[PDB]
This record gives sequence, structure tokens and C-alpha cells, in this order.
Amino acid sequence: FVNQHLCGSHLVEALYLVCGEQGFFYTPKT
Amino acid sequence: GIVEQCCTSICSLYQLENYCN
Repeated sequence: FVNQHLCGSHLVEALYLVCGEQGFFYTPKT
Repeated sequence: GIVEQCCTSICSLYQLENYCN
């Protein structure tokens, strides 16, 4: 795991990867 | 406020884990 500033989407993506499911629930349908 | 916090201050894993078990 690289200790980084993680801005924007990268933060919620890394947090989802480490927690493993049941966090963040959104997908676009545009 | 986590996004602005991390984007200015490096999140250590010990702290980052505290947001999600």
C-alpha cells in the first residue's frame, strides 16, 4: 500500500479496496 | 471532509482504516 494523498475518486477506490465491500454504492446510468 | 484532508495530508493506514472496518 503506497501512502499517498489520494485525491478525488482514487481515495474512495483505495478505501473500498482495503475495507472490502459495503462502502460506496453508486454507478452512473447516463 | 475526508477528500480535502487526504489530498493535503497523507493518510496513514491506521487512520484510514478507522473510516471503514
